Amino acid sequence: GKGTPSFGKRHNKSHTLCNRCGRRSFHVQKKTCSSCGYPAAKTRSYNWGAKAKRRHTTGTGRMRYLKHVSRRFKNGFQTGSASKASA
Amino acid sequence: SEKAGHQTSAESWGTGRAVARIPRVGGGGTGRSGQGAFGNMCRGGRMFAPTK
Amino acid sequence: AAQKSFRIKQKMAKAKKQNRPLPQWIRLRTNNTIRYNAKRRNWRRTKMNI
Amino acid sequence: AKQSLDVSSDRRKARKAYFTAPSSQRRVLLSAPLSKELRAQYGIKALPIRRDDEVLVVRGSKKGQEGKISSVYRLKFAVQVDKVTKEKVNGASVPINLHPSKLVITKLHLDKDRKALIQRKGGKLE
Amino acid sequence: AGVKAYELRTKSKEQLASQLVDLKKELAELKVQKLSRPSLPKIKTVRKSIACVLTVINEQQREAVRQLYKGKKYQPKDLRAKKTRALRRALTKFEASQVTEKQRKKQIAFPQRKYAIKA
RNA sequence: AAACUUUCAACAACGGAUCUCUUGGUUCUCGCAUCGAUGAAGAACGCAGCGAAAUGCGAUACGUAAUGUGAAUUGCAGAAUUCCGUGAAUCAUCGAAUCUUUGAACGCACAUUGCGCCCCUUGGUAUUCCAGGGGGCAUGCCUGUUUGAGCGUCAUUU
RNA sequence: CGUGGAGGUCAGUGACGAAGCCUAGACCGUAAGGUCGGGUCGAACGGCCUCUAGUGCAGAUCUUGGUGGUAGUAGCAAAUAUUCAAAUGAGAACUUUGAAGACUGAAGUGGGGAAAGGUUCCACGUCAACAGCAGUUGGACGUGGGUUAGUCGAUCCUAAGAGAUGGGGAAGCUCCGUUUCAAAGGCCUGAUUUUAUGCAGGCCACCAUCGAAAGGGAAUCCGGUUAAGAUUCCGGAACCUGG
RNA sequence: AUAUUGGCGAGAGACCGAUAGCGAACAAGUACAGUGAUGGAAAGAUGAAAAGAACUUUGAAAAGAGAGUGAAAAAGUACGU
RNA sequence: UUGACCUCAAAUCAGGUAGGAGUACCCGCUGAACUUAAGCAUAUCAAUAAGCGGAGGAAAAGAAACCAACCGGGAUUGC
Repeated sequence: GKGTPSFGKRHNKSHTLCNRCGRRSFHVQKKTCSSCGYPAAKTRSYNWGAKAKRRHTTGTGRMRYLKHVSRRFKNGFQTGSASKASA
Repeated sequence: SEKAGHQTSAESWGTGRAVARIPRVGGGGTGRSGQGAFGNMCRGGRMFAPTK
Repeated sequence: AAQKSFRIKQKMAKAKKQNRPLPQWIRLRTNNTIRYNAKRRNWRRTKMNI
Repeated sequence: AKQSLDVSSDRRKARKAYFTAPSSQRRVLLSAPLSKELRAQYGIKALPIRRDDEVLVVRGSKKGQEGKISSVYRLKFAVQVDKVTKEKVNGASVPINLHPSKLVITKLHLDKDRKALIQRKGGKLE
Repeated sequence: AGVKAYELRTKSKEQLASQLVDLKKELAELKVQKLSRPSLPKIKTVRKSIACVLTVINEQQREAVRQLYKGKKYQPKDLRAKKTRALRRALTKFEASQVTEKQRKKQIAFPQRKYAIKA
């Protein structure tokens, strides 16, 4: 029937490199994603199981603005300025 | 823990070639030479009497 | 071949710098216990396939 | 004493301010005392170490020799010796890693860095 | 070397303009000598000077906006900041308790008189 | 009278238990309320004199500015004199800026830094095309200024 | 009875060497064991009276890692063929150069593209692992360089196909259809160069987008140079479109 | 007042002590493999100071046999035991 | 052969609003299987697991068409 190939004559990229994330999981045909939701407002990130959750949360990356959080209101809505006092 | 050993659920082979019950971890030569969790087998100890 | 695109090729253009690990100075640094990195690859015989 | 709030009575949870200690305070960790003469002249014994000051070795393996503070280490918590230098394989300078706390200071350098600061750091200067 | 930062805040927008050009030619002359010698005499002190100039100039162009637009509820969306959403919404120090003739009897007209339970 | 095999007390390979430890990680109280259109999080494309791999950062790209501390760090190189007090500092602190191509991320798309228009300024001695820099525009509700159909209903002049 | 761990005590022991391992060294006990010496090693150790229960071990096709007998073993047969000389080297049946003898006989191991792959091509240097014999060569490793376009493509357009607004279900997350009751789009001219444009006639039914690297299609070939690659640079000879 | 497994700041403790505890104390949503949703590794330890090996003999290189350094070279880039 | 009020629209302006991630706990709506079973349905598991949306910084609920037959009772939730 096959002759021999099952993964033989393979030369057509199915899931292309996802521009949204980069996990390579999107096709032009069905126009749907399998990483974090592509053309739509959806986001493939659920909470089932004891795993596969933190990779869509926070704490494991950059958080360039979340560092500005734990910073400002440590005193009391500081949005003004300051100067010298004791050298 | 409610997630100690609660993170593995696969299926291995049966009759034929010489192979015991080890959840065939995907990828040939990935270090996980037939591992998982479950009870007192796969590389992941078990804890009798769940501490209430 | 070569012909593809940029956006796809851009994401695949970074392993060129992975061809240059430790010259003659990284071997002895500040409290370094990890010498060579285990992320090297040469696809002459290696089959990464992303 | 465990009574207030900011207090760690645990062994393992008392070395957090060592490996991740602020470099602005890591130098304070590498301080140096004085002697039995400058104690009744300055009052304060614990003083910040300085590159422009000398020191004498009492322990270690070089008794009767003095050293000069040059390059200091904070990641390894040590300091090289400018004066007392050994020989490598040809005869140059061996990075003798010591510490100013285990060494007795004999001479200093009276500037305005102290005196007035001593009044701020609690004391009565000279 | 290491330049200053107070010498740039005392100059006008014209003096800093010509000074910026002088730093432009400094870049092309501090990148050539690198393929030959392994280290350049002044390679570190080149990204600290220009970075300080652009900071002062941009600051002086924003403080002038707070001059003619001062004293109005309609200032351009660039004088304030990001802040948060809670302050822009929620209750206030007046809308939380609309002082009138009826609500006055709740807290203002009838508050809480002090007392000392003893004898 | 030897070599080899099994049982083999020391030395010398391959293989690399157990015990003695640590800057960290699972069950639980109290206190605090600091995410969210002046642009979040994650990922990709990157950055230092020898920077490939983290963190941080986003053509001011392992910083700048301000405050506090008050006289460095590194394996090596380079090194000005502000070094007895208009500010060293890879740590810490950090109210005011900046942040591309993607992304709850905006003219319209993405296997494609894809594909247009309007306004302002300079040159090609041309208000119309092209190029560079800066600044914008899309849909479903609830108010409002300047403005349009429809003899459904309802009025005023010879 | 032993091991791990907590509390109390002999205010114990502890570089005059703890604990752990080996010991064809000894004593006591019916059986579970402990102490001493030597060697190795150089940092906190042990007993009794209690408490705690994830402490002891030949097998559940038990889990993971490592090591033998077999064994200096089987195998090393698809595709006719090796040998001599020279250079280099400690070292050569096999890499380089030259010669002789041959295989494949454009339906081949040729010479040009697409897909996959993005530094595996070119230059220099090196031989510790891998490259199941050998191998100074190499698709192993380290240090560099090359990426130049109005024109052959792609982008633009269309069929198949995917997919909005204006409607029509559902609690939410959405699907199908592609014009199935339109108030969808705003231009030529007249009154207006210097008004960035307000009121009336006379017209046009097209009126989200994406969608082929073998098809569709106004435009450039040849020759030479370099360590590598052009129709791109240099030199010579021409044409078309828009403003 | 009452609730409070994720974020921030002390003791979170009569736990375990690297085949154990969560998947992760290290590069840790790691490496490798796959068209996708996933499963998910193996390896903790030098010394006060790398002084990480002067010089000489044999050898093409990597080594061994001396010597020097160190409390011990019975710690020699295969790391305390 | 001539001007107003109401309803129904159309922009790029001053001044506003909308589309989500994480998500312990809690709330509204919709909706399964396996275990046990003196056989099977009913029932238990279960106003559940998983998934989605909105609001809050605790949420839901709660200052009475409520709870009693007594000595009349004096808001909600939780141990």
